[PDB]
Amino acid sequence: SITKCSSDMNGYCLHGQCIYLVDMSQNYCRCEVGYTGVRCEHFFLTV
Amino acid sequence: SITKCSSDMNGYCLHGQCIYLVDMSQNYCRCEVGYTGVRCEHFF
Amino acid sequence: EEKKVCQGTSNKLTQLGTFEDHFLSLQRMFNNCEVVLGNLEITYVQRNYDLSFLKTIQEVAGYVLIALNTVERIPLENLQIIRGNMYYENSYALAVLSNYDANKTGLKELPMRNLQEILHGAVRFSNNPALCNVESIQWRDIVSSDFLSNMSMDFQNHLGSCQKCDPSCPNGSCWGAGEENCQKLTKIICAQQCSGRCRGKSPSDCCHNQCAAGCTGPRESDCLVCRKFRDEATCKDTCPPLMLYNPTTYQMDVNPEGKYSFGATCVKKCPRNYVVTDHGSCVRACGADSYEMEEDGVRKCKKCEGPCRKVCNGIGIGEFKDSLSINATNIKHFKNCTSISGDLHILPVAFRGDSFTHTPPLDPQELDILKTVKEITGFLLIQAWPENRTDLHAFENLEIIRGRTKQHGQFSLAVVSLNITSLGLRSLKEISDGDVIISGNKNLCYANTINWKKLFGTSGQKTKIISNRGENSCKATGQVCHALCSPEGCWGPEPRDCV
Amino acid sequence: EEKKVCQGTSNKLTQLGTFEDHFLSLQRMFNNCEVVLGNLEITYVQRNYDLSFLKTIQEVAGYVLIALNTVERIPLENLQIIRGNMYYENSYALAVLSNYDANKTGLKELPMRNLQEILHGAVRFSNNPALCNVESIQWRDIVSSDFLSNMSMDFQNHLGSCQKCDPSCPNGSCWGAGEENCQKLTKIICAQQCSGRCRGKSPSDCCHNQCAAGCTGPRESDCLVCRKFRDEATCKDTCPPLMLYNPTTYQMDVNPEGKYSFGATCVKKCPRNYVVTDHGSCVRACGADSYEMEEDGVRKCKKCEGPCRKVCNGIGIGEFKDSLSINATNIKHFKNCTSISGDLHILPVAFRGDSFTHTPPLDPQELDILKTVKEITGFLLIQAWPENRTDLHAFENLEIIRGRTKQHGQFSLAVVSLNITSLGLRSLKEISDGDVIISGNKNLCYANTINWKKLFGTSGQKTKIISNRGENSCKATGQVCHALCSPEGCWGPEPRDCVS
Ligand SMILES: *[C@@H]1O[C@H](CO)[C@@H](O[C@@H]2O[C@H](CO)[C@@H](O[C@@H]3O[C@H](CO)[C@@H](O)[C@H](O[C@H]4O[C@H](CO)[C@@H](O)[C@H](O)[C@@H]4O)[C@@H]3O)[C@H](O)[C@H]2NC(C)=O)[C@H](O)[C@H]1NC(C)=O
Ligand SMILES: *[C@@H]1O[C@H](CO)[C@@H](O[C@@H]2O[C@H](CO)[C@@H](O[C@@H]3O[C@H](CO)[C@@H](O)[C@H](O[C@H]4O[C@H](CO)[C@@H](O)[C@H](O)[C@@H]4O)[C@@H]3O)[C@H](O)[C@H]2NC(C)=O)[C@H](O)[C@H]1NC(C)=O
Ligand SMILES: *[C@@H]1O[C@H](CO)[C@@H](O[C@@H]2O[C@H](CO)[C@@H](O)[C@H](O)[C@H]2NC(C)=O)[C@H](O)[C@H]1NC(C)=O
Ligand SMILES: *[C@@H]1O[C@H](CO)[C@@H](O)[C@H](O)[C@H]1NC(C)=O
Ligand SMILES: *[C@@H]1O[C@H](CO)[C@@H](O)[C@H](O)[C@H]1NC(C)=O
Ligand SMILES: *[C@@H]1O[C@H](CO)[C@@H](O)[C@H](O)[C@H]1NC(C)=O
Ligand SMILES: *[C@@H]1O[C@H](CO)[C@@H](O)[C@H](O)[C@H]1NC(C)=O
Repeated sequence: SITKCSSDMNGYCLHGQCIYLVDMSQNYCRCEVGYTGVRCEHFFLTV
Repeated sequence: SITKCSSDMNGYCLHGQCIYLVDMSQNYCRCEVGYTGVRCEHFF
Repeated sequence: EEKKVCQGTSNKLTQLGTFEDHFLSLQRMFNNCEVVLGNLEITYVQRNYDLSFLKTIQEVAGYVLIALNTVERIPLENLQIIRGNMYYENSYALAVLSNYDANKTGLKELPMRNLQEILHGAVRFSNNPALCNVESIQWRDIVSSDFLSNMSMDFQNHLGSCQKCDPSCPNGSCWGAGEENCQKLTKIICAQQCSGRCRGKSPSDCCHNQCAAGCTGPRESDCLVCRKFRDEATCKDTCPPLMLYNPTTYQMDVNPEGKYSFGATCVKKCPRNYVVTDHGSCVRACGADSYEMEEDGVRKCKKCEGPCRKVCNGIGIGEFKDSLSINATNIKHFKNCTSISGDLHILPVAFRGDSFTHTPPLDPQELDILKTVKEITGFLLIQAWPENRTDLHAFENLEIIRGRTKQHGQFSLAVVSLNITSLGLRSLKEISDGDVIISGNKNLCYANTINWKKLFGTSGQKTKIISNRGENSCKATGQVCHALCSPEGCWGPEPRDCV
Repeated sequence: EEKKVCQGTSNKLTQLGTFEDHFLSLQRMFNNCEVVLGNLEITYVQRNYDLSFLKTIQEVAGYVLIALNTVERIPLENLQIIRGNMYYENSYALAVLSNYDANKTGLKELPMRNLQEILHGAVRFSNNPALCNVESIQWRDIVSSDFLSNMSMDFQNHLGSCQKCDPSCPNGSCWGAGEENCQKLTKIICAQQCSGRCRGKSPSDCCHNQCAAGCTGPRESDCLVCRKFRDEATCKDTCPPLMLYNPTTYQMDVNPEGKYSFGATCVKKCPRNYVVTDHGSCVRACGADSYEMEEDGVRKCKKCEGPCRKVCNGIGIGEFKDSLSINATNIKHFKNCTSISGDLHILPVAFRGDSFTHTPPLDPQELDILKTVKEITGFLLIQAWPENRTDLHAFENLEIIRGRTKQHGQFSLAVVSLNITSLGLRSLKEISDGDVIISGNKNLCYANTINWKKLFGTSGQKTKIISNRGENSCKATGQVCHALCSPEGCWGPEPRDCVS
């Protein structure tokens, strides 16, 4: 389902790791814990 | 048909003759020529 | 192919001149009108006078008054709905009263075949001997369930002159002779499932809840008449507003396909001679505490700020709903008023008092209260004036008369039977609509010098200036326009009165 | 009382840490949520994870993205309406995509037996082998007739554990096994005389034009859900106006039922920090000639006498709709701004540069441009800052943050993860609404000397000033407020830094 992105997309995710979804055939991210957003751009802020 | 307006109706019409309507049970003012209005108070 | 509209009247049982004058007034008022914004008042029409122009009337926003007519036939054949925005006697939307001749002849026919809906108000039929064929009518179908209590009606036919209602009509009910006058039922014979009016007895016949009189079809655009507002084809509750609150932007968006309010209709642009308000209303008179202005090519009707110190209503309206003239009691309420939303009447009663209304005579000094008036929404009628005062000084700052209301629906300025020497309206720059009458002022000069074409606004505004002081007597005495004054004419002897 | 509410999520198919982290955040977002202001995204939920908390969701204002779940049952049993105020992939308000396992087995039950209306957008179903009974749904009744062309649905189940619809179900349509899962029809089954939703086949069954999913009666108070504005217990096309014109009076008359427009609600009053218009709506900014100033403690909008002072739009709206951060490209559009109409974002990507948006690296000098900013109508988010600088120098003249918009719907000031020593916000005097969070600034030292409560204007405002440099460390290194100013704290080590 999820496969390693190509290296050319190294900096796309800002706080996480690029992931490649075969069905969608588009790139997304696995965000480091604490971050969110399509590109993991935002520190998730808590109470 | 017209019946006479009352004495109480003495000063009601400004430029006309007061006539009482039985059917409407109220007072109306037949306006003198050249005048008009509720009381015949308006010039034509 | 838009419907034609008329202002309506409010004269009630006033007769305007003789039978002839009155009939002619009625005529030009309701000529070809299909929907009347105000009331429909048919009175004193005499036998042999043709009322066929009434056939074109389709709906009346206010009330319909038919009183003191001797004519045989009143052909309101296509009047569908009477809304009842106003009442005759605070309790009626339709009042037919004493349509009988002294000979006991009178109103015989009243074929209101399509009158199917009265939204508000009750009905009164009283003293109509010659009338028949109207006895056989059920109003629960026509009048609203809330008002059947007030509705009062009595029927009496002297000589049974009228014929039988055609059988095809249900329960022998019809306004006239043939099948054409059969009473159409659109409510009482409706299946329990119909929310409102229905074309027929079946459930498939029900009409959309927005329909008013009936419907040719199931959907809301099939309504014969709309109960609230008609936006082009379709009936609705309210006109779409011109702006809307975007629930996700938290800002205001312009709504294309938002429309103003004109009568019971919605339109993109206000009819000519009408103005739009900021709250969506489209209106001819700026009754609101706001005053009219042309902004961005349209009249704004904007609030009483800046030039407007204050706004006030004219005589016979609201605070002065039943006053005959500017009088000692009410004149104080014109203080600081910079705009009149209506008419101004100044009659002899004002000066000689009226005990019937507990109104003392008017102190002439108080007329100076009106020095702040600059605009009159209606007409200015001056039929009395203090003898000593030379000119209409009280209106030296009057700039405009809108002419929306015209005495008898015609005149907008009327200076009659005064002892003045000069008008003195040295601020009057515009008479938007209506004629001008100035007569009976035996000492008045200068009135014929004015170039009235420069003050008019509409096509056929004419001028009746007669029986004043002659242009030759004034020259002999030396009362003439100032030498500096020239083609413009003058409002008075003085240069300040120059034009 | 009133509807519980959650913010929603716009992550699409991005995964938030591990499957466990992801699931947790999801639950934290939608536990006891009734209305979703944004988008309802259910992704990567694994087998046997309990999703019962979704049962309380009744309406989603944005889109619903159910994707990449191996869990068997997603119980959105009370979801009544999807408004589609925002679309997934430019066309869909409901996208169910690729909910299957490597073994080919995944999402099987999706019993949205109350989903009866989708205001805007189309629908997309793809790659759900385990799914049961959804193909039997007639979406003509649910989806608007303007988006039927755009719908793209295909159901292919070979796992085939699915049951047949209860015979009671009409036209063989059902969301599940029992009769209660038979589809409710409330639009296509209506009498010719219903403009809107209907309760049944007869003409008396029509609903008020403002009902969205259906109704239990003919009035506007009987709506299952409101189509536009919720006013107390009623659905309304427009919020009742403050003043209604009077024909007899010829003058404006106040309306007791009149209310103000705020979001999808009609309220008795606007929040203090929102702009109240003359016509009676609560707004975030002034439009066209109108400019912002408060007449009597309430922000009012009044037309500029002349050409209005320049408006500087905030990152995330206007020409900066999809800008992640003030950066090298956009900063020159903030040159002499005295007020930001919106929000400000400063992220590390700004100083690195981003090839994906074609953004070169921001020269830190450029940030001095922000020293003219005295006000921010929304929020302020700082997740990066020139590493060589020791305080937020560019905001030394910032005075007000109004918090009309708020980060994650909660924070009006968020400074995190900086190598600075002091905030340095000497001129900051009011934070009208929204919470405050300073954490992760390992070297910051003075932030807890201030009394943040003085700055707050709205009830509920609270702080999270944690996990910076510890106070013991700061005191030991000589980093406490100056001696001259010893009462109310300080924004730095210097005398000027101190409060009042
Ligand atoms: C001068 O200005 C004053 C004040 O503006 C003005 O006095 C007003 O007179 C009218 C009547 O001429 C009054 O209006 C009346 O109000 C009563 C209150 O209930 C109504 O009942 C009256 O209705 C009449 O007609 C009904 C139908 O037959 C009857 O049932 C009823 O008995 C009445 O006859 C009517 O509307 C008004 O209250 C006063 N005052 C004010 C402040 O309006 C005066 O008329 C003006 N002109 C002169 C020459 O005085
Ligand atoms: C640095 O600031 C700059 C400028 O403020 C900013 O550049 C912006 O990048 C975004 C994304 O690359 C651009 O937004 C695009 O605009 C084009 C114009 O037609 C659209 O076609 C694009 O559509 C995408 O997103 C849509 C969502 O509405 C989708 O429907 C569609 O499928 C596409 O995915 C997209 O909206 C924007 O034009 C520039 N701004 C300018 C004017 O240069 C940059 O993003 C900032 N740096 C960072 C870190 O983001
Ligand atoms: C009422 O309207 C009718 C029709 O518009 C008027 O009759 C027309 O009069 C104009 C000139 O005034 C002519 O051009 C037309 O030829 C007339 N109609 C027809 C059928 O030819 C009538 O004049 C109006 N009534 C009043 C009060 O003037
Ligand atoms: C007229 O109708 C009103 C309500 O429409 C009612 O309250 C009032 O009593 C009625 N008046 C008469 C005289 O019947
Ligand atoms: C959800 O909220 C309820 C009620 O406030 C609380 O008891 C429960 O612990 C919460 N569940 C989770 C895991 O957030
Ligand atoms: C910060 O200071 C260090 C000192 O080593 C220097 O190397 C670096 O270039 C400086 N960075 C900036 C942006 O000034
Ligand atoms: C911040 O701190 C120092 C300043 O002493 C700076 O040189 C360094 O690059 C920064 N470190 C981090 C972790 O940001």
